[PDB]
Amino acid sequence: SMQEEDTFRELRIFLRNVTHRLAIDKRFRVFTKPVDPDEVPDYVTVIKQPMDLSSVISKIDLHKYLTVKDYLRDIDLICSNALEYNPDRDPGDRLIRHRACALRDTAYAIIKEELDEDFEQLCEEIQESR
Ligand SMILES: CC(=O)N[C@@H](C)C(=O)NCC#CBr
Ligand SMILES: [Cl-]
Repeated sequence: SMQEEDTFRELRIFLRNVTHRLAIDKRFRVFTKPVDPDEVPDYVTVIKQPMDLSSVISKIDLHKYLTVKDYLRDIDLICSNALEYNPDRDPGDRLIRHRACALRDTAYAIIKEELDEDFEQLCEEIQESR
């Protein structure tokens, strides 16, 4: 229905706003673009589903997220990819892991404060209906 299309459009507006707020944070610059294969040619071999915030924006606009849970799966991938690819004790790896965990925690904290639970439940019930 048009009511359902309005619902998903509101979801995309909300997700674009959350994603923009993460992308402008200087801590998260490394996560705004895909890893460059030049610098890191073993990346695309270790990490089977690369994810970054530009990929997330593209997915929002392709109507790939019908719930906030589906969006958070991709935010969690940004974090888990960084924990897997950069697991060492040296400062460069610890800094990337801390920034990745912080991205993920920031996204979850914005959604806790600003997502109405009944809105998410409506999205889930339309998605389940299709
Ligand atoms: C996202 C990720 O895991 N990237 C690894 C390869 C990394 O060491 N990044 C440093 C930088 C920059 Br900007
Ligand atoms: Cl830096």
